[PDB]
Amino acid sequence: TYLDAAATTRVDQRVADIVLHWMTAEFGNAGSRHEYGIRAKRGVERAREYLASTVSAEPDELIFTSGATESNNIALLGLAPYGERTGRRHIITSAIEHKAVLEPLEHLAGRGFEVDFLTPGPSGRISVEGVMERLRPDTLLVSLMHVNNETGVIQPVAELAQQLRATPTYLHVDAAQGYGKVPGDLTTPIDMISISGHKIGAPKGVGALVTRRREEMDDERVPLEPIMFGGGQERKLRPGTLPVPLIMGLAEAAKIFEAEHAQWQVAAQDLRSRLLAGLASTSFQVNGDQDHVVPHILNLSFEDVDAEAFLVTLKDLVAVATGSASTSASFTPSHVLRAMGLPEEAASKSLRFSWTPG
Repeated sequence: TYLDAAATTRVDQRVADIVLHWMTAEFGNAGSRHEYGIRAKRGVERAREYLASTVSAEPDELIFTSGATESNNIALLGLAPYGERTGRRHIITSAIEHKAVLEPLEHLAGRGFEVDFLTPGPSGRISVEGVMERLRPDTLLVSLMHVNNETGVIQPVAELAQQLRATPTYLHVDAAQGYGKVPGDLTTPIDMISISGHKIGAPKGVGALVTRRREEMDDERVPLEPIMFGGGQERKLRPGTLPVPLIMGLAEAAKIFEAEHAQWQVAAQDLRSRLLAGLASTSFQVNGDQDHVVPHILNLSFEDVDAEAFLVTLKDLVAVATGSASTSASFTPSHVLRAMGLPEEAASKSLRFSWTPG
């Protein structure tokens, strides 16, 4: 017996409700300022513990942030002073990273760090060998995204974690596009994991950063230093106050994703197959290794596609996805496909297309 209605389309109704409940509690006459304070504290700690558990981490190994952007900066710039102190100034990353990994690292490159920006080539997938080949005794950090946001191509962060964990080098993973979608990979001993709320259907303005302890090293978490100051919040790593409703929204989005992953997987792949079959006779071209890809992101090159044909098929793609999912379309910044070995004319002619089942 189902008695509910299906109002919200860009955010699951259960996520919306929890957010709303917490906001009205924050705004309303829900007890007194004190009584809500107790409630909000316990709620945040419940969220922290549940979220940490989805990556096999202890509650004290996770902080909340204002987004994966802030998580990435905290993780990467936060390691710079330790790097200067121990003479570990070599960083390895990929040239296909999101700007919230690229830019902090380009900032460090201008401050005396040596940063290697590895190019994956046409597969769009960094290889383990490619990283391990560049590994040095004084390599501070490897940063590798879990899933490329433009192409959906899954990186081998789980394999790398097993190898880097046995070294003094830290691994950071920007999992904004991987969290929830490839859960198994993030239970591996990756040192730092950045998580984005809105990527898994939570409100914008909230994220998380996992910082794992290493048992051998007395019992230290990553030796991060703060980039902001003023308050004890989030183990001093993120001072100020985050909005409690959004944090609780993040935890609910995660919980839905963990529980309904199989359903999401099937519906996303089912739509993928139908979209691909529509694209088969069009001379759009698929970018990235399709053996290593999240089911819900497709990157298409329209280099050989004339303008009128472009418009027709985009209509047909949206229409195929209708009543099954909501869709997104965006031009891909040329740098990502140039890092994948594409010539200029093609690298600036790509469309990112993704869908979220309803």
